[PDB]
Amino acid sequence: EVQLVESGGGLVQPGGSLRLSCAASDFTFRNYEMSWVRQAPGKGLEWVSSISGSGGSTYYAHSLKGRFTISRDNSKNTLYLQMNSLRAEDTAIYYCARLRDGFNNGFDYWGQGTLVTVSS
Amino acid sequence: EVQLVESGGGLVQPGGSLRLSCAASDFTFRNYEMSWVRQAPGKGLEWVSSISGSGGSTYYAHSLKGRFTISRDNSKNTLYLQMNSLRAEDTAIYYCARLRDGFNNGFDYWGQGTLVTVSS
Amino acid sequence: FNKDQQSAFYEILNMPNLNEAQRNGFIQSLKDDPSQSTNVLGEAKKLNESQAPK
Amino acid sequence: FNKDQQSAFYEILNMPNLNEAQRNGFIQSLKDDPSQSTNVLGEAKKLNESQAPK
Repeated sequence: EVQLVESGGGLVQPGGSLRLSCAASDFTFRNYEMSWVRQAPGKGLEWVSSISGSGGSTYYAHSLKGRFTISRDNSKNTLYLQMNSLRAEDTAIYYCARLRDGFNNGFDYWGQGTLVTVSS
Repeated sequence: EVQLVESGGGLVQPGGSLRLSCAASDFTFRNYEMSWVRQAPGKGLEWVSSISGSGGSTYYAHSLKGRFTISRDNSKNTLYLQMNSLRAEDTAIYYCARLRDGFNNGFDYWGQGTLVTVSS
Repeated sequence: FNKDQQSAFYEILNMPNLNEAQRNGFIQSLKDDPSQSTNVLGEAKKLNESQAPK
Repeated sequence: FNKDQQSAFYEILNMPNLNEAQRNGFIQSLKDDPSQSTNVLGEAKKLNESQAPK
């Protein structure tokens, strides 16, 4: 019974910074590669970031390179995403996903997600 | 373009009741399935309730079954959610969301949200 | 280990047009993943540049 | 450049019981005068220990 839960997020004015947390349970979590994806209004899913099972390999997209940062604590079963220089386009529902077998076989479990609204 | 707005909500003492209304515009309201979800500040999203395009199919979550109730008026382009026997844990920002291509396929447009506070 | 990390840290400490939240945010980014030290600095100096009323 | 400097840099950067203002303050002190780095590390640890709860 795998379960992931997101935490953090809310209303911030443009140019600010946030930090998101993801709490996993009921699996090893240090054997699976993890990923963050977001969903803007009106558009499809957009991939954001990923981290390897052990750490030490982090993958980012171009819409957010230099602004976001991913990290994981395999001893607390936790995965963090740090947001900086936030813009109005970054408002979305952010999801925490487990990849089976690396980048090869897709996602199998999601979170409930968390909402990030950026306005004035 | 699609536009949704939430209305109603505010401060009530514990054990009280409120009623939320959602006004949709600029799309066919009777073909898409709608839902209400809530998020407390600083924590993630929680799914609350959902109804099919025509009505007559209603699904609720386990924390609030028998306490909240969902309904839709396809002739007024309106969607209602009534809350009863409110507790202090039920305080959050409530959002009105449209599901694309049925239930299990996610969200593409939500509203601005409204605040529900339950305290003494 | 990475000297570029430490140099970008001191680079960001003395940026005038940032406020405490943005300064600490880019510092936290240097903490989580020290490989992006160059990229973070690029987007930090950019933001500082946009916050000057000169 | 100074080997005494950077080891105290990473020591103070990873001090848990400080808050962001104290961390950045002692680290800025390591920049202003690299000769006092050892002393800077002593008074930060001393503060960090006294600000930890059980």
